[PDB]
Amino acid sequence: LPEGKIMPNTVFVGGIDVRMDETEIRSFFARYGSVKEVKIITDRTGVSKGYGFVSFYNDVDVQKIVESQINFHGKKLKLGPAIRKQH
RNA sequence: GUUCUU
Ligand SMILES: [Zn+2]
Repeated sequence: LPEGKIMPNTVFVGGIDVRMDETEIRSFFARYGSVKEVKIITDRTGVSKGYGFVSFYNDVDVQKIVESQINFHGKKLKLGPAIRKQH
């Protein structure tokens, strides 16, 4: 039974490859607004889970952003609305 | 492939 809340003004970014970095994602997403955070999710040992979230200070149309074809280092980012489920 | 993280 579907869970979580849709986070406003935030985009899920999956398919983040080890050859990529936060800075190029940050710089790209500035085309849509003032980026608040590029937050890559890691495990407890600091190992990337290969996805993260880009949030904005301004209102963005997430539906439109997730249509974008954004490639880095030979790989296409996998975009979606950001959903937050329940140290 | 949906977030502990001022
Ligand atoms: Zn903590």
